[PDB]
Amino acid sequence: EVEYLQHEDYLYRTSKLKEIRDLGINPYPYQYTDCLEVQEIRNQFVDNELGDSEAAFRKETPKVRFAGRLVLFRSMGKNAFGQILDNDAKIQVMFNRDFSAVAGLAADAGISPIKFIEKKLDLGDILGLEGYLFFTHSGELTVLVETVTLLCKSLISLPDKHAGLADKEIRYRKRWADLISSEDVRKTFLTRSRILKLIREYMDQQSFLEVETPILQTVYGGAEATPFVTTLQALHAEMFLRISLEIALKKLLVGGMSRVYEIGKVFRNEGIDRTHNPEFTMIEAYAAYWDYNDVMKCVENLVEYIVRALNNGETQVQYSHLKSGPQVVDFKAPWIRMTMKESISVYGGVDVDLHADHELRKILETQTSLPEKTYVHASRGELIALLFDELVCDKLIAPHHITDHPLETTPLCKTLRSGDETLVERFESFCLGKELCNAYSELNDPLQQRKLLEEQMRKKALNPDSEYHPIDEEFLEALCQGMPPAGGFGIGIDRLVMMLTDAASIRDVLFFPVMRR
Amino acid sequence: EVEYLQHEDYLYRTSKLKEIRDLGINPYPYQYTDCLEVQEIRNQFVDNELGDSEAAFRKETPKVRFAGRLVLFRSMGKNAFGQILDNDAKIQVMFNRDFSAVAGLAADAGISPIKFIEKKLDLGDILGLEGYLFFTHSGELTVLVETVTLLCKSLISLPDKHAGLADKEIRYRKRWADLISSEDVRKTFLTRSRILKLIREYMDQQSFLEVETPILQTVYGGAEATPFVTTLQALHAEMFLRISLEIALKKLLVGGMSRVYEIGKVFRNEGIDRTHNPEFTMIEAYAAYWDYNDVMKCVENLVEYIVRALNNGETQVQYSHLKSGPQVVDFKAPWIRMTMKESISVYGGVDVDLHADHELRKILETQTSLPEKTYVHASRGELIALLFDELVCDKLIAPHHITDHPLETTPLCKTLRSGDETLVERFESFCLGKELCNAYSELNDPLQQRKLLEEQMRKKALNPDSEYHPIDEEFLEALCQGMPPAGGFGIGIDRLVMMLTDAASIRDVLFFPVMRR
Ligand SMILES: Nc1ncnc2c1ncn2[C@@H]1O[C@H](CO)[C@@H](O)[C@H]1O
Ligand SMILES: Nc1ncnc2c1ncn2[C@@H]1O[C@H](CO)[C@@H](O)[C@H]1O
Ligand SMILES: N[C@@H](CCCC[NH3+])C(=O)O
Ligand SMILES: N[C@@H](CCCC[NH3+])C(=O)O
Ligand SMILES: [Cl-]
Ligand code: NA
Ligand code: NA
Repeated sequence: EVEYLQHEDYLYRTSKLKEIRDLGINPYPYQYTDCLEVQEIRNQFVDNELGDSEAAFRKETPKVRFAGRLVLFRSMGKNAFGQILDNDAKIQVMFNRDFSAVAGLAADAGISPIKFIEKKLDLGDILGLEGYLFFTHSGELTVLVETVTLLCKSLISLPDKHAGLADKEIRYRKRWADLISSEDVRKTFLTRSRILKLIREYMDQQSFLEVETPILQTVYGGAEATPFVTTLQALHAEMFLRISLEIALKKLLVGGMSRVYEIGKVFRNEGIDRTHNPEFTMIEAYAAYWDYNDVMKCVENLVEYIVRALNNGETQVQYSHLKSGPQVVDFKAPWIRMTMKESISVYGGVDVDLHADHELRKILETQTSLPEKTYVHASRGELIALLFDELVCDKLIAPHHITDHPLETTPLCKTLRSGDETLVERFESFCLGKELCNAYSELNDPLQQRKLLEEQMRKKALNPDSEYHPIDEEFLEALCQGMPPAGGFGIGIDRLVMMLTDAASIRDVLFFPVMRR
Repeated sequence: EVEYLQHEDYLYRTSKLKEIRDLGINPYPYQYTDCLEVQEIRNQFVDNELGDSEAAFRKETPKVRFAGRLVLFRSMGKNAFGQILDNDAKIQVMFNRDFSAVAGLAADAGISPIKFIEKKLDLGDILGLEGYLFFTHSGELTVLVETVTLLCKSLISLPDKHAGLADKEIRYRKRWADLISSEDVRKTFLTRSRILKLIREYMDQQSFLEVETPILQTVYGGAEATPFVTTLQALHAEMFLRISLEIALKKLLVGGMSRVYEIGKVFRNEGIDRTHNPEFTMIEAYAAYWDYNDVMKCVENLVEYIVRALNNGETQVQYSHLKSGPQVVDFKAPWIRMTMKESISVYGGVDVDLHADHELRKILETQTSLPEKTYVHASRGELIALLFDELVCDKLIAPHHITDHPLETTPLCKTLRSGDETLVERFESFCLGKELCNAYSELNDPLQQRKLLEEQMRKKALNPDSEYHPIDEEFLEALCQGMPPAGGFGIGIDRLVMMLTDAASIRDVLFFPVMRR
């Protein structure tokens, strides 16, 4: 049920439409040409020795044309004052009974321009303003309006400027009301767009080529996640939405492209929380002839570059929403490097290699809240990965690279070049307690790759709930063609944006996050 | 059934893995440090003074490191010559019995470096090369190799050069093989990446902000297309993949963002042909206070800019694949502009407003192959659009903007400012007989918007093949909040890429196009 259709404001505003048309005025006209942005006007004349209001009345000061939403209005008799919001910038306007005209309002109309402005316009209407600049004596840049043009008649009132909890929840769907009302929300989303641009700048300077690969595939992989499934009618075929970019980009390495990246939507059909939306944006990037130590430098340099460009060359950022209180994190490279084992000793208090497997499980029972089913029959590598999750991850506030993970954690990474085949040359980057990056010395031994994908699914099929996952033969054939040694990474871009915009929730960095009905 | 695992060449290549490893050489090593690109090497010394082969043997010429795939090889006794392919650039290599060492091959090994190169390496292997540059007597850039490093032992041969129908059809799946064997394929996809980068540069310069909006939504709209459907588990909810970008971006204009664009995947669950893939890339862009004439200029200027950047300032492009023979088209702005009615006269030979509806029907009956069901009861506006489809569209070879479409073709556009409410301020741009762009003076009268969507719903209720499609109430509520007058366009980027890379099919501009099983 659409409630506003019976609201008093909607009925009152719509009844003005016929009145305005009867005056010969189109309430939804076609353009407003030669229209400067309020912010460009500010930048052009704020540092400038403009006249006072009487100079504007004398038409001696600069004449400007601009447009925006009427967000404040006060009638003062012969004069009226208002505020126009244009694309995150505001400017004061002044209407005068003698000076101001309404476009399309005939001289022999039954209503004066100033009365039209008071009675037929409303807060929320979009207006085109042409007039003369001046400074109030308080220094407020103001426009004496010579001609006002109605550009859009709004039919509901402005949103409440200061949302309580319930209004905020609705504005995650009705995002336009958030963008109208909140300077902070507007700035968050402008910064997000700048971050995406800075990423492309950095990768391009490093000679990576940006590509696109399919979201809809007959397979899925390159991560551990439940997929979305859909039906292609033309071929009467089930398709998956990709859970990662990895396999497709690796095929491009085989194809001879030495440095590729993609910034794209990936889809994981799982739970929704402060750091998880089912549709999210990743960059994956791959450079032939690199290993994971090369990738580590690329990832920290990328993030430092973004932060410096946003914060006047500074590398420190304030984040306010951790349960432990406000933090300052420094993204200056190099970030801290630790092995997973080292991080469990330093932050967890457990030297993993001094304990047998049986002793590790007792620590998990006593020092964590993991259910017995999680660790009762897990392997040594799986137990180490669990100790990290529970005793370490939350403590990684400053930027950390965590290196050398158990082989169990992934089938797509080479093992340690030293010969230790129980650990892989993987790292995950953490900041503010949350995972930010995943990177490998990429596996390109086709026989070893097949064996790990075979051993993975035999283990994955041990759980009766994991959807069966057939081996991606096309990928193995591409590796037989020959993939160069390579180093690759994947960064959750929404999470990066949260850290850099002081966003408490991923819902704050997506225009339209997934919401309950 | 994987055929190559039973092929002789797979046995031959895999059998060398043990032999190479028994010599202490890792066939899949971890990196190749400080590796220059062959293109960068060519840029630096091709147009430069360089020594001859004897200078290289004296180690007086520039020393370089690079890597790539061995794609030609010929032994001449003590010398051997080959070609290395690195990301669409090639360089010749020379090996010599006394000068060239193999990384990790011991002196007391049982095989000589030259014999290892001849016998343990194969075409298709990925090699790291360190050596000295020189020019052959014929002037070809060559590297006398001081050390070769095996970076990847390929287990299958280079792709066959003899393409057929069966061969090239598999290449659309096994794209890595296509990329290795075909310079034209590599250049097509390199050009595609440049086009995307050029679009972003142009749009950014016009002050459009790049945004992302969601692919997965609870509604679909903004085009006439069958959607893909999927299921979001966490909410037990049916979702649609978007069929266009339009509604989400319009909501951002309501929110106060003056100029936005998105380059994103959209999904239309329909048929496959030379200009349709179910997943394709669109740019949509919206500018407040513009109309369709402003957009027309923006579109043709955007495309002219792209063409000039790719073609050293020229605006003419050759396209080879039309049934009418090769064409030259000129993307120079301004493009030809005609109304739909004018184009039916100029190209179709019909002057529509001299004819009654029943004469239009009789023209469709006798001059086209449309089934009678399509026109026997169609409205005048629908008859005009069918006359354009059948008698005009294929003849629009040079770039055209076709303006002022019947109202029936879309519910999202303003009618003509002249007061002719049977036509809308829409244009579609055509080149080489195909639609390139769709653009509007955007409809922002909420009452008129609801009326047109209701009329569409009433019409679709009569077609038993289409399921009920509820009106988007959130979109209508945003329009009530108030959208500025605006102009928007959507361009099919894959079709633009086809036109600028002389691609016969959309399958030639997607790395992994949708393929029958
Ligand atoms: N559902 C999700 N929402 C947001 N970011 C995610 C999600 N799942 C994973 N990520 C991010 O993607 C990266 C690569 O897996 C992770 O390190 C994490 O930052
Ligand atoms: N299935 C498709 N594949 C590729 N491009 C398409 C497809 N459908 C429409 N387009 C492009 O999208 C634009 C907007 O509808 C069209 O002008 C056309 O260029
Ligand atoms: N596909 C990985 C990112 C790249 C990992 C390194 N190859 C992920 O989703 O986590
Ligand atoms: N949504 C349109 C493109 C924009 C049309 C102008 N608002 C389409 O898919 O064709
Ligand atoms: Cl509250
Ligand atoms: Na016929
Ligand atoms: Na129907």
